[PDB]
Amino acid sequence: SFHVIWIASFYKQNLVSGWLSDLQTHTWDSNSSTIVFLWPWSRGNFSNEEWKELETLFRIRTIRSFEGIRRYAHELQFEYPFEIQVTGGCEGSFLQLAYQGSDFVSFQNNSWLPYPVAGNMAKHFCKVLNQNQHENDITHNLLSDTCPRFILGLLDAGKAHLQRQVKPEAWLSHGPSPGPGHLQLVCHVSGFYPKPVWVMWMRGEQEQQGTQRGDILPSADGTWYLRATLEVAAGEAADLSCRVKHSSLEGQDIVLYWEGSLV
Amino acid sequence: IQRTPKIQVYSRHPAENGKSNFLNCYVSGFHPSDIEVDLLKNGERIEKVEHSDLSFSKDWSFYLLYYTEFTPTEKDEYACRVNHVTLSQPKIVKWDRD
Ligand SMILES: CCCCCCCC/C=C\CCCCCCCCCCCCCC(=O)N[C@@H](COP(=O)(O)OCC[N+](C)(C)C)[C@@H](O)/C=C\CCCCCCCCCCCCC
Repeated sequence: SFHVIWIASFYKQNLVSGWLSDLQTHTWDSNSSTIVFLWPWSRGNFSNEEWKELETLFRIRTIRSFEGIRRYAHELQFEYPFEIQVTGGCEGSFLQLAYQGSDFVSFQNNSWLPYPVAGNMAKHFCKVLNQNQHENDITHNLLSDTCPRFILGLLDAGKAHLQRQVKPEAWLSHGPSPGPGHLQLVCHVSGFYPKPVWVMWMRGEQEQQGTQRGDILPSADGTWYLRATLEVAAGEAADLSCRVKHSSLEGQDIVLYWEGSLV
Repeated sequence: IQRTPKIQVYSRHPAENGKSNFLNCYVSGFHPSDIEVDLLKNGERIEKVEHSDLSFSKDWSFYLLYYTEFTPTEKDEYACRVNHVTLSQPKIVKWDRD
């Protein structure tokens, strides 16, 4: 899936960026008002001249959208400060808008529809958003025609980067908040790509089901990080190991052992 | 509805004194997007810190990665300090290392 997000904060700050899921591929420069390509392959198979076309509606619609929101704020009952977020793309296509961090309106086929729970405010917003049917037809074609064609070229162009395999490294430490009489064993796993990973504390071949995996967290170099912790009684921390499995290791698990100066 | 930031601090590589490394502070699940995040060395603010472009998750809450290159010594303590409208006072999360 590819999508574009828009973050607009009113008190007048504006951010537009494009994404392959977690991976940022495009940014919008306000000062130049240009589309910045974050990777060589971010251009996909879109000709250099076809890229200035896309920039045009991005030109006009980004600042017509930003401008449009503030004149209507009164009748729409938007009260300062507030934030609008938009996400749109394809996988199937979608375009959704939030007001103050909650679902507000969305684009379905050919028109903007209000979320029922969002109330009459969202209804009044849709009226404005739907006042020109042609502008809605352009939105439709961007999502069901332009976005699907783009994402194919993007994935092909980036295939090398996207299917690369980067091996994890791991290490053990003491965790900060064990209960009385207990230890917290921490197994850190870092530098892996792509995201799916397996990590467990073990006693020999027995997985320790007390193993608590944290969130998978990003690194600036585009790889991932994870902490897995185990609470154990201090008497029972012998013979424990942390075992890491990842696509990139081709069956050769990383295995680290709780001991040495750790005990 | 306002959402308070989750704050997670980690290094790119195992800590080894005298070896260059990257300290990370991942702040997520917050709303509104206005936020202030500092990386601290011995309670003092670290001057050159980078961050990712602001983004948001499916549930519309925002997230940012802050990071800097650093070389730890045995005497140094690092932390991430976060201020947000949801917070009575700046919240400080230490980098835990042995
Ligand atoms: C970093 C970029 C990367 C790009 C990569 C591209 C490759 C893939 C391409 C596409 C993938 C899908 C992207 C989805 C984009 C969807 C576009 C959204 C349509 C915006 C509707 C404009 C309405 C307008 O522009 N609305 C103007 C109307 O001005 P007007 O005077 O034309 O109205 C008169 C109409 N009549 C002629 C009938 C009288 C404004 O006054 C209204 C309402 C304002 C509220 C608009 C804000 C909400 C818009 C939500 C989107 C905003 C940002 C989206 C871009 C990020």
